[PDB]
Amino acid sequence: DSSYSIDVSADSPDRYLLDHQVDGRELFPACGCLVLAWKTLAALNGRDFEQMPVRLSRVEIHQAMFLPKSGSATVTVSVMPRTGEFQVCENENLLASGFVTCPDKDVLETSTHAQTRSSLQDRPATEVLTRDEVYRELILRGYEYGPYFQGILRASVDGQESEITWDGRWVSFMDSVLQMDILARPGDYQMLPIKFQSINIDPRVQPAAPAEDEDVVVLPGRFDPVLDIVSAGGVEIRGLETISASRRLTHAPE
Amino acid sequence: DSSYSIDVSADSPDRYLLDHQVDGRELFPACGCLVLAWKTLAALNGRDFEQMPVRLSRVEIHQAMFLPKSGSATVTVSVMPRTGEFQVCENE
Amino acid sequence: ASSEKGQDCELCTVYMAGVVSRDLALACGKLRRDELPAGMFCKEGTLGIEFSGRDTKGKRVMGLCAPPALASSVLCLRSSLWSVPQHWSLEEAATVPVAYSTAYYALVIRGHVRPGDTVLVHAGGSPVGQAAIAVAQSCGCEIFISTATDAETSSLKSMFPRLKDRNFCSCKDASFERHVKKETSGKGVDIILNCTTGELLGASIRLLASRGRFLNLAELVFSGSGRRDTSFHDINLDTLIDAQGPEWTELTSLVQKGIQSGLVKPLARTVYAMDRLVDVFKLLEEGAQAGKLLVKIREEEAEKITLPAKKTFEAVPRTFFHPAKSYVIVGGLGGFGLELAHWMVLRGVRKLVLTSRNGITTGYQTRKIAFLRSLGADIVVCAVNVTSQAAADRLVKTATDLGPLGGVFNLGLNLRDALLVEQTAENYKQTLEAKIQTTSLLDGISRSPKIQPTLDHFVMFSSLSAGHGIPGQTNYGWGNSYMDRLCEKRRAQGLPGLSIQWASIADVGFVGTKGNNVVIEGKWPQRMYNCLQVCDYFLSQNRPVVACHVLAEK
Amino acid sequence: KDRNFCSCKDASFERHVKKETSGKGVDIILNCTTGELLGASIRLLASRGRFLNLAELVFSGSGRRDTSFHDINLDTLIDAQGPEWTELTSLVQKGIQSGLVKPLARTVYAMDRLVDVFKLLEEGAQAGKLLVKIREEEAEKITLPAKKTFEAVPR
Repeated sequence: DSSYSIDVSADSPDRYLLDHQVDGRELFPACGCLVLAWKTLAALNGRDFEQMPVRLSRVEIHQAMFLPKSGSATVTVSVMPRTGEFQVCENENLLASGFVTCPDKDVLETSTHAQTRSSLQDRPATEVLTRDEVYRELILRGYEYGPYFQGILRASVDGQESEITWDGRWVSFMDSVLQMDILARPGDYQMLPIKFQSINIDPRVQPAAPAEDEDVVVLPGRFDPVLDIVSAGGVEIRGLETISASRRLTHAPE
Repeated sequence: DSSYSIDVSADSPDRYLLDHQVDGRELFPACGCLVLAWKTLAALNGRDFEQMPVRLSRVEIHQAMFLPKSGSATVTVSVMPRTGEFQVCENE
Repeated sequence: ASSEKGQDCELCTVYMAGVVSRDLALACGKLRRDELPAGMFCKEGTLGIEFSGRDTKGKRVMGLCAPPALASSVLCLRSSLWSVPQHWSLEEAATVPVAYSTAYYALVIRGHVRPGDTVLVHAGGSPVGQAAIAVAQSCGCEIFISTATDAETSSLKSMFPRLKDRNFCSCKDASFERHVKKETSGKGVDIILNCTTGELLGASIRLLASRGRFLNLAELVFSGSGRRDTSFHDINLDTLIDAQGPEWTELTSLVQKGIQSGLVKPLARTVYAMDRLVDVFKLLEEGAQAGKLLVKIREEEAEKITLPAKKTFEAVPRTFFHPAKSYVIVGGLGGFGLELAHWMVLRGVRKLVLTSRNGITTGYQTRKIAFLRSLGADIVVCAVNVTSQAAADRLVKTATDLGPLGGVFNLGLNLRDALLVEQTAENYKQTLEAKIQTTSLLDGISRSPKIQPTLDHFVMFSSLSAGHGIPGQTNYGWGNSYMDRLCEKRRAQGLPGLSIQWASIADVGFVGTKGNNVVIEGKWPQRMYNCLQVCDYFLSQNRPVVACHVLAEK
Repeated sequence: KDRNFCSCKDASFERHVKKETSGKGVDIILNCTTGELLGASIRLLASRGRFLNLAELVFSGSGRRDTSFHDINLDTLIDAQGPEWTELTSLVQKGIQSGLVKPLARTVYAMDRLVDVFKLLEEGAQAGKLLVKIREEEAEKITLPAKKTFEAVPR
């Protein structure tokens, strides 16, 4: 029960977590639960969560915690020794489950991590979406991200080739990748992730966090539709079975 | 990880556990693991293991620990809060 | 729009529309639309499959069909139609489908029940239970029923003579396991037409015998089986209905052949009046359902073959577009225009002309065009700045080459905001040529004899700046006022006419890029989907000029 | 053709099958692998697809709606010779009458080579089928099987 006490006050580091809004509600991103399970496994094995490759499988998302506007929240993590069956829950309602482990070199399977050249520039503007439009689509669906989670700099019309801005926080990067995945499946219904199949994170191959003056790092990312696998930098998300939701009008009745 | 340290010395209460022999080997009975999981759930819920009705389901037995002729052994128990998925294991 | 490109379809006038547990599962929200097979998600509704009524020329037919069956008319595929025999009033023919369809599809097509073997039918009270009983007894096997109450046991015993008193159990509690294991000598049944879930599902799985087929009508526990050679069959009739392969034709043949014999016969029915949908669905939820449940759309008539006469039904008007027509979205390539076009294509539009100034400029427009064309629609993007007769003539020529013209949704705008004290003639001309010249030309060209009888959706998007005013934006105001007055004149003179005054659309517009919270005159920037729903209501209501605004927390 | 082949050793057949079949997935998966390969194979099954498992836990959590999982254990059928066994006998005989069925690659092993035969079968380098030659065939196509004595530990 390696309890984690997140805080969302003004001066706390996790203020950025309030940027992950879904229809006018500050939902705690599933990427947050994944990172928390990652840290729990790292701690339980006497490792640091910045140099431990990890693989989360059979992951399923049950509920979405509503982050307080200002205050602190508590979320517990309970992993088993052998099977690594984690259980990220808060209070009395379970948030996410699945298995978490630490494999060897055989962790990433996409090869986009090795790639370092972008090549997305010098493409006609008619064939590249900027950040503004890429996130206009998602806000149209219903996900209204703040500046800290707007971690996509450019995308292709095919929605396959894209550029991510790595700036230290892991949750922002993972939600950027998941945003790529959501963008891969067009529509008009507020898609909600429920079940994953494999999320492999390899921090070693990932570029180091920028310093304060080194601005950001531009990381290439690709979405392979054959297996439906989204890989950017050092992460690799796969599966992403989803359900629909009935939206929630943010304003007063028209 | 509510570790239980069983002892099988002469004066210890658990000497009787050496009576459960299967072909000349003092195997730790599966009933022992069941009772240990029972006690672990009772403790985790602030109850006594003599007044708490319990139900163990989908139970599967993997290995059989060989009790020392004289000494002590360690067996850990790891149950989950919600699903109650226990895991009685020793060493590795 | 009754013509379907795929296969040949027949439009049947429903008389008695059945209701199944699937319809409740969909209406309640347990089963999401997207979970339905491709081909039923794009459909109009999603409720009701069985139906029975007169086909074209009147010959009484019955059968399953696409989802929009619980309706006053259904476009069946001509392959899912059985002729109603004599001595079978339509009140009874509505019970054979789904019930006997699933019975046969489970026991015969997949179960492959043979003379012998033991069939455990859960919930023998429900219509599927009775159909499975009839089929199983036809094959001659021993049937272990699991009725819930005691009245069901008596009713079934009185409906089937050969059934003994040892072939019944209690489904409510986990007692059927003991009875089945005791009466069958511990071997276990072979074909378990299960319909329960939870612990009862585990108990049912623990009865299956070697080479046993578990036909799950509603699996995790089953995988950990210890009977070696077995089989688990998930039976979802929706998928079969959607994908009418050879198996569907074989099933149709089986049910028809059974009907020719005395095997199949109508079950207990509970006719419910038309305006009782809420009560019908609530009762279906309760579990006290009396056998089958139907809805009486129309009373049957004496003659066994006749035209279905005429009748009018009360219903909230929706907005749908003719797939064989063509609609022009002038300035539809902007922010609003693209989303309006996507909504249109969802509602049935297949031929579009997205007109713009310069054509495709950014990548978002290209992505939207690709997506819309992926939905199966014809989008002929132009770049014709409508300012003279020739330009509008070319636009209409493109539209006609696509197909007959039906609607014109003018969405163009020009924002030369400036106070009247410092307003230039060039700004006024540039702003009015986007609304006034284009609107006048489109009106003049759409009321010509060749297009008037085919046009029904002349629409002009305006803004509240003509109703509530905006500081220093008089060009927008004059344009919007002219458009509203033109639409009022149109409605007074006949023909369609409409002018929707918006307050502020969020997301797509520049306000959305800067942030969809900025307040203007206290009008919060309205969402999109809510804007689309308001547009959906507005398109199908007889009022010339309307408005819609969202107020901001003061 | 050359497009109808993959690599079973690694989890590459999934990509090839999903790419060549346009993502619909195959229908009848006569699977014989286990472990992660079994999960990959299950994730290829299409709607109304029948997974014939010759050797299931992952399958139960399927998302293809109408499907079917068939555990195929020929031992049970051999033991319980119901009508299905007679139908199968008829099918194989009818096929034999045609040119459909035909002998496969065979590797005859002498009698006193049981340990080596079983070890090779364990290795995985098995050359097609494996047989044991109890007695040499004789010229006449119908005759008495003569006499022969075998060394065996007496029970």
